[PDB]
Amino acid sequence: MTHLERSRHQQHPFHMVMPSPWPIVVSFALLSLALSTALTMHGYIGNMNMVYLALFVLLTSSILWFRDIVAEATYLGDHTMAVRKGINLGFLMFVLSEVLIFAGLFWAYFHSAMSPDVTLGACWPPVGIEAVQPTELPLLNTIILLSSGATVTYSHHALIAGNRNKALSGLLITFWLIVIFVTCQYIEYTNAAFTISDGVYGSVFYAGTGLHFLHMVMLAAMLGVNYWRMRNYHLTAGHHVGYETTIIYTHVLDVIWLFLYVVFYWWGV
Amino acid sequence: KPAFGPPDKVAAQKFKESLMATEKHAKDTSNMWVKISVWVALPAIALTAVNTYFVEKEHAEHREHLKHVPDSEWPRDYEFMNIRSKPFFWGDGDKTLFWNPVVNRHIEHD
Amino acid sequence: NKVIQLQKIFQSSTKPLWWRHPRSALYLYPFYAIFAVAVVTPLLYIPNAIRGIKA
Amino acid sequence: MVQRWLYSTNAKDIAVLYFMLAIFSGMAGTAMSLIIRLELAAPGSQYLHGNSQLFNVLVVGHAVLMIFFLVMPALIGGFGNYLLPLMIGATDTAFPRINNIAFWVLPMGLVCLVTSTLVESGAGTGWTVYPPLSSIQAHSGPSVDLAIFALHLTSISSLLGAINFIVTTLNMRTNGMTMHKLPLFVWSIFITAFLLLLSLPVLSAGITMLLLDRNFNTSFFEVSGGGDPILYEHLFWFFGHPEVYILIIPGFGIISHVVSTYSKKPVFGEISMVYAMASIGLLGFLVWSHHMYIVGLDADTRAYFTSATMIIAIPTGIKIFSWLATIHGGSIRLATPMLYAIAFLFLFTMGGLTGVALANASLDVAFHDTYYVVGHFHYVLSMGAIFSLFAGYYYWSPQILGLNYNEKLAQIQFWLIFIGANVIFFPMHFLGINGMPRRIPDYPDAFAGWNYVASIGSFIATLSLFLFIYILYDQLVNGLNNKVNNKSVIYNKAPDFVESNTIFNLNTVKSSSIEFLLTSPPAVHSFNTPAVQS
Amino acid sequence: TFEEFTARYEKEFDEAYDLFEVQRVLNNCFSYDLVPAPAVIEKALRAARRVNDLPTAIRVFEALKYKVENEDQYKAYLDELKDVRQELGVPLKEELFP
Amino acid sequence: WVITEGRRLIPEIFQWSAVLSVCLGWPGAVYFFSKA
Amino acid sequence: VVKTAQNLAEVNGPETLIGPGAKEGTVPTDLDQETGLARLELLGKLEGIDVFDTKPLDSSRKGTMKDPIIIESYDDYRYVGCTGSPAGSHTIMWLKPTVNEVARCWECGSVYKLNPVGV
Ligand code: HEA
Ligand code: HEA
Ligand SMILES: [Ca+2]
Ligand SMILES: [Cu+2]
Ligand SMILES: [Zn+2]
Repeated sequence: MTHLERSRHQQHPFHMVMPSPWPIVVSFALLSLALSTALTMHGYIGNMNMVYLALFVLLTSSILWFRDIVAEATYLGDHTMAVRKGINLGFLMFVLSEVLIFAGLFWAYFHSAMSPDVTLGACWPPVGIEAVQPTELPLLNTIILLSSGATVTYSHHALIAGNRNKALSGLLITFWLIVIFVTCQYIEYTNAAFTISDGVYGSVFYAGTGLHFLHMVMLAAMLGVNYWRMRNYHLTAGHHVGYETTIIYTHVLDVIWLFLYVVFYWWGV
Repeated sequence: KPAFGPPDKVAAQKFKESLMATEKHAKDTSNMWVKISVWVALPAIALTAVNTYFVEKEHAEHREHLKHVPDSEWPRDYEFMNIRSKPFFWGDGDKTLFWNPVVNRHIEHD
Repeated sequence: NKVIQLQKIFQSSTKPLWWRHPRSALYLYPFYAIFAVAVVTPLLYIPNAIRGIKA
Repeated sequence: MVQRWLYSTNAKDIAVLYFMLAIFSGMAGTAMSLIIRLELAAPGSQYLHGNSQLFNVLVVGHAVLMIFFLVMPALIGGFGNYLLPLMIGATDTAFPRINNIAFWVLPMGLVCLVTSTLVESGAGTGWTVYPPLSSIQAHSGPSVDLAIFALHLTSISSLLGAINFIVTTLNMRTNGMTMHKLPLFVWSIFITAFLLLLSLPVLSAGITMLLLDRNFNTSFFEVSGGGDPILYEHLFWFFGHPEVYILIIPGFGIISHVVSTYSKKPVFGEISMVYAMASIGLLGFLVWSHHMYIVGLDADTRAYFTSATMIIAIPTGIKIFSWLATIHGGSIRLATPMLYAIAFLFLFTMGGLTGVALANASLDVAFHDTYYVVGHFHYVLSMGAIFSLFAGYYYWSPQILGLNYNEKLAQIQFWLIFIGANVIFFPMHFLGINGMPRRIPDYPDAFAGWNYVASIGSFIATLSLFLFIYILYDQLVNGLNNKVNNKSVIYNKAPDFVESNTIFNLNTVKSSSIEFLLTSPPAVHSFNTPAVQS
Repeated sequence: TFEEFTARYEKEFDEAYDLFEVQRVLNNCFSYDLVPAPAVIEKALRAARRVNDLPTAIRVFEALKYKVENEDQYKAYLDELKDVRQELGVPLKEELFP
Repeated sequence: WVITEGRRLIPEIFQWSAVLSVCLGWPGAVYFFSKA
Repeated sequence: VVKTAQNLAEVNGPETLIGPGAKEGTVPTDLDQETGLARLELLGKLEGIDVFDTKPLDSSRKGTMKDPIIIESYDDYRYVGCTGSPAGSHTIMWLKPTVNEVARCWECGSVYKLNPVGV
C-alpha cells in the first residue's frame, strides 16, 4: 500500500457519526410524554388521546433512530472490529443495569415476605388470596422458555455453518415460541382472582412479572427485525452484532424467569 | 511508500485456518442441538401441553359456574383488598387494566 | 440481494442520511406533521392548569 | 447555527453546553439560598408573609438545582466529557449520538421542575421525597408527579453518560497507555461511572414505585395495605450514601492534579492513591443505613454499620496524608488554583472529622436532623466540591477557552468566598449542638444569635459570585488583552533554579498529561495520528 | 551510597555536550537530599567552562549557599575551591553585586 | 542542628498559635463585643 | 467497469472495496458483503498486515542531539511520552515533536525528530 493511498483513510478504528436530529427529537418526545401523562392523571385534558399520541411519536422516532444505525453498518460499513467490541461491551453493561432493576424488585418481595405485615394476615401470601398455582399453566411457560434457548442456539450455529434454511427456521420457531409465552401470560392475567389493587401482595407480584412481561414484548420485536434482516441478506456468516445481542438477551431473560419461578411461585405459596 | 512492513505470512494461515476451524465446530455442534431439540424439548412440550389442556377445561367450567348463581353474595373484602385512594383516569372510576367481570367484582358493603 | 445496489446509493449521495433512500419522503413528511402536534398541544394546556380550570 | 448546537455530535460542544447549563442553574439555585437566609435572619416571618409552603418548595428547588443541575453536569458532564478523551487520547467518545441525548434530556427536566413549582400546590417534601408525606392524600396535586419525572430524566441522562465513559476508557486508549498507567482524574471518572451504573437502577425502581403508588393504587408504601414506608428509605439511600461519593471522587482527581503542578514534585505513592480511591467506592456500598440509625433498627445491625462506616477513614486518611507528602519537598507556587487546593485540604479534613463524629450510632441520637448535620455536609459539598470546581475552572480555562482572567481580581474572589463561607457554615455546629432542628422556617428566639451571623455571611458569598460573573465577562470580552498587559499569569510552572530564562522558552510546559500540550483552544479534530507512550 | 553517588555524577558531568545538558545535570545533582561533596562541584565548574556559560558557574555557589545549610560549611566549600574558582575566574554573587 | 533549627522553628509556633486562634476563635469576638 | 480490489495493494479507496453480493439461497460471507473501512481491515487480516498501528515507541536507546529517535507521523506533529531508557525509570513527560523542531525531555535528555510522511 502506497503512502499516498493510506492517507486517504481514517488513521484510527473508531467510527465518527454525522450530526443527527434524533437525540433531540426523542428528547422532545419524552417531555410531551412526561407532560401529557402528568395532566391526564388529574384531568386538565379530558380523554387519553394525547397520551397515545405521545407514545406513538416516542416509538416512531426511536424506529427512525434504529433505521439510521442499520444503514451505516450495512451500506456504509463503519463497524470495524474495534467498534464491534464497544457495542458488545455497551450492551453487556446495559443488561447489568437491567438486572439491578430486577434486583430492586426482589428486595421489595423479600421485605414483605420474610416478615409479613400485621395489616395482612400473620402469614404469606395474605389471607384470602388465591395465588397462581405453580404446576398448572406457569409450568407450561417454563418448558416453553427453556426450549427457546435450545432453538436459538442451533439457529446461531447454523448461520455460522453456512446453511440458511436451518438458520431461518430456527428464528421462525423462536419468534412463535415467544409469542406463545406472551399470549399464555395474557390468559393468566385476565383469569387471575387478584388485581394490582389487592394490597401489597398484588403490587410486588405484578411488578416483577409485569416488568418481565413488558420485556418479552420487546424481545419479540428484536427477534422480528432479525428475521427481516436475515431473509433480505443483511446478516452475514461472520458479522452479526444485532443477532449476538439478541441471543444474550434471550438467555439472560430465561435466568430471570427461573428466579421469578422459584420465589414468586414456589416459595411464595 | 510501502507504508506497512513485509507481510507476516504467519498471522495468515493462523487467521485463515481458525475460520475453517470455527465453522467446523459450529457445523457439528449445530447437529447436536437439533438432536436435543427433537428428542428432549419436543416430547417435553407435548407431555405438558396435553396435561395443561385437560386441567384448563376443568377451570373453565368452574369459572362459568360463578356467573350462574350470585347466591350468598361474593366474599367480603379485607381492609387491604380494594384500594381506591385515587380513581383510575382511563374509563369508569374502578376497573384495572385487565378486568374479568366474571371473577373480579368489587362489591361495596355499606 | 439488493444490498449491493443499496450500498452504491447510500454512498455518494451528498444528502443527510435520513434523506438518501428514495422511499424516505413517505416517512419524513407525515412524521413532522404529527410531531408538531405532539410537542405543541401539551404546551397549550400549561396556562390552563396554572389557573386551575379542569377540562 | 442550528446544526452545530442542535445536532451536536462533537464532545467538546456538548461539554460547553453542559457548562453553560450549569452556571444558569447555579445562579438560579443560589438565589433561593439567599431568600432562605433572609427568611431565617430574625425570628418571625419577615419576608415570606406566613407561607410555610414556598419555603419548603424553595428548599427543594435549591437542593435539586445545586446537586442534580450544577455539580453533576459540571464535574461529570462538563469536565468529564471535555478532558477524559483528551487525556486518554481518544478523538471522541464511543457512542457520540447518545452523548447528545445525555444532555438534551436535562432541559426537559428543568421545564418539568419549573412547571411543578408553578402549580398551586408545589412540592414541599424535601429532596428525599418520603412516601407518606408525598403520597396522594397529603400532596394532592400534579406537582410531585412532575418533580418525579424530572428525577427520571436526570437518572436516564446520568445512566447513558455512565455507560459511555466505561466503554470509552476500556478500549479507546492510545498506543502505550496500559490500564496501569493512567492519569488519576480518569481513574476517578471511571470509578464514579461504575458507582453510578450500579446505584441508579435502585433509585429508578423506588421512584417508579412511588409514582405507581400515588396514581396506580399499589400498596407499595401505603400503610393500609401492608406497605412499609421504611422500604423506601432502604431503596433510596442505597443510591443515597454511594451518591455522596459520586460528587467527591471526581473532586479528588482535580486536587490530585492541581497540587503536583504548582508544587513541582510528583504524587507520593500513586498506586496506593488509586487503591484508596477504589476502596472508598467499593466500601461505600456497605454503609447506607447510618442515615437510618433512629428509624428503629436492630441493635446488632447498628453495631455493624458503626464498624463498617469508620473503615472509610482508613483510605480517606491515606489520601489526606499523601497530599501533604507531595508538597513537603517541592517548590510551591501560590496561585489561585493552589490557594483553592490548600483551602480544600483544610476544610475537607474539618468536614471529615465531624463526619467520623457522626458515624457512631450511639452518639447520632443527639446529632441527627439538626443543623449539626447541615454544617457537616456543607463543608464537604459547599467547601469540598465547590472549591475543587473553582480550582478546576481556574486550572483549565485559559487552556480551553484561550483567554486569561486577571489574577489579582480572582484572588480577591477567593478570599471573599473563603471568609464568607466560613462565616455561614461554622456557627451551624453551635446551633446543632443545642438541638436546633432542620427544615423549619422559623425558630425559637434563643437561636437568633448565630443565625444573624450566618445571614450576614451569605451576602459576602453572593458578592463573590457576582464578582466571579464579572470575571467571566472580563475573560470573554477583551480577554486576549489580558495576556498582553501584566494583569494575568501566563506560565503555571516557573523555571527551575539552574534553568535560564532562554532555555525555559524552548520547553515551556513540563506536564504529565496531553491536555496542556494541545493548541489553545484545542482543534475540532485533535488526534489524527495516535499518540505513543513509553 | 555517598561514594557511589559522587563517582557516578563525576562521570555524568564529564559527558555533557551542550548548555541544555549541563543545566539538566546540575539540576539533578542539587535535587537530591544530600548536599554534594566538594569533589562533585569541581567537575561541575569544569563543565560550565566547557560549554562557555559564565552565569551557570555563578549559580553553582548560589545553589550551594542555599543547599549547604551551614554558614561555616559554605566557608568549608569556599576554602577548598579557592584555587579552582580563582583560576577559572568565577565571581561570587556578593562580590559581583548584581 | 540544635543551633540551626532553633532560629527557624520556635518563632513559627508563636505565629502558628495566632492564625489558628483566628480561624477557630473568631465567634468569641462577636459574642463579647456586644452579646448585648 | 470498476472491480473489487481483492488485495490490499489494489485498493483505490472505497469503490474497489465494494464486493459481489451473495447468491440467492446462500448465507452471505464477509468477503461478499463488506463495503467500507470494515472491509479494508478485513483485507489486511488475510495478509500479514495490521492497518492500524498500536506499537509503542522504543525504549532501547536514550537518544542524543546527534542521534535522535525518529518518530513517524502523517501530520506536522505528534505526541510522544518518555519514561527513560529502561521503561519506567522516571515520571512520564509529554512531548510534542513537530516539523522544524525537536523535543529534548528536560528530565532525561532524549531527542526526537519527526519524520513527515503523508499528504
Ligand atoms: C461530598 C459529600 C460527602 C462526603 C465526602 C461525606 C463523607 C462522610 N460522611 Fe456524610 N453526608 C453527606 C455528604 C458527604 N459525606 C450529606 C449530603 C449528608 C446528609 C444527607 C441528608 O440527610 O440530607 C451526610 C450525612 C452523613 C451521615 C448521616 C448523618 C445523619 O443523617 O444523622 C453520616 C453518618 O455517619 C456521615 C458520615 C460520613 C463519613 C464517616 C464520611 C467520610 O468519608 C469522611 C472521612 C474523613 C476523614 C476521616 C477526615 C480526613 C482523614 C484524616 C484527617 C485522616 C485521619 C483520620 C482519622 C485518624 C480517623 N455523613
Ligand atoms: C452542591 C450542593 C449545595 C451548594 C453549593 C449549597 C450552597 C448553599 N446553601 Fe445549601 N443545601 C444543600 C446543598 C447545597 N447547598 C442540600 C442538599 C440541602 C438539604 C435540603 C433539604 O433539607 O431538603 C441544603 C440545605 C440548605 C439549608 C438548610 C435548609 C433547611 O434545612 O431548611 C441552608 C440554610 O441556610 C442552605 C444555604 C446555602 C447557602 C447560603 C449556599 C451558598 O451561598 C454557599 C456558597 C456557595 C455558592 C455561592 C455557590 C458558588 C458556585 C456556583 C454558583 C457555581 C459556579 C461556579 C463554578 C462553575 C466554579 N442550603
Ligand atoms: Ca424571619
Ligand atoms: Cu452516606
Ligand atoms: Zn524522558
